Amino acid sequence: AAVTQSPRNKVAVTGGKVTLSCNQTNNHNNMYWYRQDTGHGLRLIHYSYGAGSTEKGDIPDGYKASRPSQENFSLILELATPSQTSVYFCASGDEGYTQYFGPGTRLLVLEDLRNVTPPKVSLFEPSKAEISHTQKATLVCLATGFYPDHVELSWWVNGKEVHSGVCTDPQPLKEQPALNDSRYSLSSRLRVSATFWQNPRNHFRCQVQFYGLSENDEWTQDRAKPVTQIVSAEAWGRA
Amino acid sequence: TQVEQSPQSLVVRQGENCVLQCNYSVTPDNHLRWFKQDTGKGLVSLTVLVDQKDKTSNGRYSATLDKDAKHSTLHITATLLDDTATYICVVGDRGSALGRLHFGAGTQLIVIPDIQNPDPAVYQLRDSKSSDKSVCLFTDFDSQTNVSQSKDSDVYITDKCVLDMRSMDFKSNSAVAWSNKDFACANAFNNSIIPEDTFFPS
Amino acid sequence: QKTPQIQVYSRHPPENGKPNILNCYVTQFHPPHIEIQMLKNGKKIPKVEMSDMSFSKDWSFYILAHTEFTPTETDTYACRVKHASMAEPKTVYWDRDM
Amino acid sequence: NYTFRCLQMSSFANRSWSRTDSVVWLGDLQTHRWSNDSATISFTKPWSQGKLSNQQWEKLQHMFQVYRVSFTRDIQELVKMMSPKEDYPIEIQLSAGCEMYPGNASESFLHVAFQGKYVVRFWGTSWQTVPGAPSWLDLPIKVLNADQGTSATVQMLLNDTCPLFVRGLLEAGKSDLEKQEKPVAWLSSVRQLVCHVSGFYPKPVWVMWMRGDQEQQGTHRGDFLPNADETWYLQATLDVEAGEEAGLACRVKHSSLGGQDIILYW
Ligand SMILES: *[C@@H]1O[C@H](CO[C@@H]2O[C@@H](C)[C@@H](O)[C@@H](O)[C@@H]2O)[C@@H](O[C@@H]2O[C@H](CO)[C@@H](O[C@@H]3O[C@H](CO)[C@@H](O)[C@H](O[C@H]4O[C@H](CO)[C@@H](O)[C@H](O)[C@@H]4O)[C@@H]3O)[C@H](O)[C@H]2NC(C)=O)[C@H](O)[C@H]1NC(C)=O
Ligand SMILES: CCCCCCCCCCCCCCCCCCCC(=O)N[C@@H](CO[C@H]1O[C@H](CO)[C@H](O)[C@H](O)[C@H]1O)[C@H](O)[C@H](O)CCCC(=O)NCCCCCCc1ccccc1
Ligand SMILES: *[C@@H]1O[C@H](CO)[C@@H](O)[C@H](O)[C@H]1NC(C)=O
Ligand SMILES: *[C@@H]1O[C@H](CO)[C@@H](O)[C@H](O)[C@H]1NC(C)=O
Ligand code: NA
Ligand code: NA
Ligand code: NA
Ligand code: NA
Repeated sequence: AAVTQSPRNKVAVTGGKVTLSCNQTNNHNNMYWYRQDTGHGLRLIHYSYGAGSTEKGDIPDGYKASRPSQENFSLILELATPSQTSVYFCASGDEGYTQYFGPGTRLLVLEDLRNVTPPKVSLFEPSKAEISHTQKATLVCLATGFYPDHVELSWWVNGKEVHSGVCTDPQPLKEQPALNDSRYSLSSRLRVSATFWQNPRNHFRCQVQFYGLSENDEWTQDRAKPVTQIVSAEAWGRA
Repeated sequence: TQVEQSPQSLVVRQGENCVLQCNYSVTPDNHLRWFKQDTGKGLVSLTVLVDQKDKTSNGRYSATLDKDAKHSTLHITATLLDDTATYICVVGDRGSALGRLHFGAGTQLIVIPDIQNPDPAVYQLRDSKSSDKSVCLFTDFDSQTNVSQSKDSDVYITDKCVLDMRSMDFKSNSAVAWSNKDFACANAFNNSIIPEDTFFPS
Repeated sequence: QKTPQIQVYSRHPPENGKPNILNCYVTQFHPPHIEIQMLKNGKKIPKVEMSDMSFSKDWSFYILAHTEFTPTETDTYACRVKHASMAEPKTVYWDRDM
Repeated sequence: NYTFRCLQMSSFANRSWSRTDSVVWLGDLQTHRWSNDSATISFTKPWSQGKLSNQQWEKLQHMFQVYRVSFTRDIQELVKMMSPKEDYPIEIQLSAGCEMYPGNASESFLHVAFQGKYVVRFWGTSWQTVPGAPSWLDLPIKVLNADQGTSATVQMLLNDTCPLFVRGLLEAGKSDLEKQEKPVAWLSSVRQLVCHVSGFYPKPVWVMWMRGDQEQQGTHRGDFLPNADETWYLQATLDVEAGEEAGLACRVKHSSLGGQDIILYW
């Protein structure tokens, strides 16, 4: 019994309209919206017993809800505030007690968008010394220059995502830890066997999904519009 | 708040057991569920307890509930690195959809991994496109080494991080350092207490 | 909303001068929200005990009001009931028989 | 051969105002009271705890305390599930308990009414609607029957706990249940004559008008009306022509009189 949420990640400005949608094909009458903030458990915002029903939960203030159909339950933030920065979870269920949860939706609400900037990505190829000393080959990927910190980094080998051998920094470090709205940097490693890296038919790619502006968000600055986008870097194996 | 979890956080070495507590004041108490949540991720259900005195298992997870005491524990045997996660206690106050779920704020678990055969080294890696740029990779150091932010402001150094090469049953720590503005890999980790037998190649 | 029956009656046989208890029994009403007063000469009696409200097999409600009283030649005693089912309050007088 | 009744009434006026009040009967005698204002169930007789120990009573009262709060929130939450179909004001009534027969025999029941109409019972191992009930109640019934813990609890209340408790009540309350109080009668007129009979217990009584040894078949009995002290009141009226009130008497038979009936002549 699966439940999906969209968008999975979102950057928004104070006063903007944000809609978080949840979709559910289980024919469950009942749907539930929660937010998770650090040092609290999940708290109920709104819920619904069927199409056209919406009920206030424990912390409804600032949120409107919409159940247009049995499939879709939406959480509408009409005038977004920074206090609505959080991770939002949706769930569904029938008459039983079990609530089946969606994968979550990260929302950051900034005061202003002036500093929003996508990353530069660079891939660093393994050391010949590492290869000879360990029979292992470590690739490193750097995402730099980005604001805000909502990025999802991933490794792909021959068009398919890899998790074995990966580790990514649990938080991005700041580039100017002095300055207020400082840009971030983030590193990741993919370690593989030297023979696998030496094989020149293997194509390696580091991908950063950056979440930023929408096509509808206004942009007044001279530089390119810092939209939600993918930036990546690429290399082939070699002996 | 009606659901309290202890400890707030804890750190253990791979292979060790740990116990996680949940105490609640919720009335009535139909069932109690334990969730697992990896950093930036969803709620995976581990188990659900429903009887007055109950016990459940799920591989290396086991759990208990005593409703009289309003107490649950979750035991994790032989912890692995994947157990690094926030563990969440939830109490449902009905046996139907009329119920509300009362959520604990979670216990943060960190598992420190066992590095069997350390080979600490600092390699230089070149950029695929613009090969004059570079990074320094400090790797294969064991879990008794800390990595420290650099002395210089324009030099960047990341925290340590463990990767698991699955099919080889091999783990290894690593950290990366880089800087544009005379930066070499010998000088990179001056300001960390790095091991004595570290391999600096060439 | 069905109309409340009211019945006024004394516990003991009424002798003028002799202390006694007067009962007002309000039955066959719903919903249960009801205002019951017992009157002496049209004026509200102060110390009126109420039984707990309950209902019959047919799900309709009933309640027993009572109070101490001393009958005379001249004094009138009543039970006045206000409900949602009636436009104006219904008043049943104690016919000195009951 | 006595019936034990727990009667509950709950009024929900809007979404943020309700009350639940109970009284309990064993035959026609009140054994308990539990108003919305009180946190605990009050005994209305010395023997209302029956043969239960104090710990047994505390545990049982505790369950009801949980029920009352849980009941209130569940109705409110069920009204949200149906709306806009059903709407406040809502009155819910429960009638539960058991009838006790000789041997070790008893039937238990749990009947639920909505806006004055009997719509739902607990039967066997589940809730079900009864004949005549709106079909929209199928959603509530489906939701209630998902709760297995409530089901097991109610089954044990009805099958076991209730008959046990009542067998103990009958033993402990034997003296009040078997009391005998004498009727005192008096006459009056409006022609319609009136024979008032008051103060008697138990409820069975015989009241007729008599010219000597001839039961005036025109006698109309009224309803049994309660007195505050748990005795009964009844009046028998006869219609008659003025002039022919000579010779008429009222005869009253009752178990408390022990053979010597009351006869009042006009
Ligand atoms: C309490 O007592 C009730 C019966 O008493 C009645 O209801 C009370 C609430 C009260 O009002 C009383 O005054 C009144 O007399 C018991 O209810 C019976 O329970 C049995 C077993 O749980 C039920 O049998 C089942 O019938 C089903 C058909 O409708 C059928 O699906 C079931 O068969 C399946 O499961 C069995 C295993 O149990 C298996 O043998 C079969 O092969 C099949 O898989 C099963 O036969 C009766 O329907 C209930 N009787 C009535 C009249 O409803 C209740 O169990 C009892 N509870 C306790 C805890 O004591
Ligand atoms: C005073 C002397 C008494 C002597 C003792 C013997 C008396 C015998 C007579 C018994 C009287 C029986 C009364 C029956 C109700 C008892 C229910 C007890 C169980 C209970 O609390 N359940 C509630 C709490 O449930 C949670 O907690 C328990 C443990 O405490 C379990 O863990 C359970 O799994 C969990 O869910 C439930 O909340 C329950 O739903 C309460 C209400 C149940 C009920 O009375 N339902 C009546 C049907 C309602 C009809 C719907 C009509 C409607 C109206 C409007 C809109 C929609 C629908
Ligand atoms: C709810 O009902 C009560 C009693 O009828 C009334 O006094 C009150 O004004 C109502 N409250 C609301 C919030 O509508
Ligand atoms: C009935 O009881 C509950 C809690 O015991 C309370 O919150 C509520 O106000 C009470 N209702 C009335 C009408 O007094
Ligand atoms: Na971002
Ligand atoms: Na690729
Ligand atoms: Na815990
Ligand atoms: Na009702």
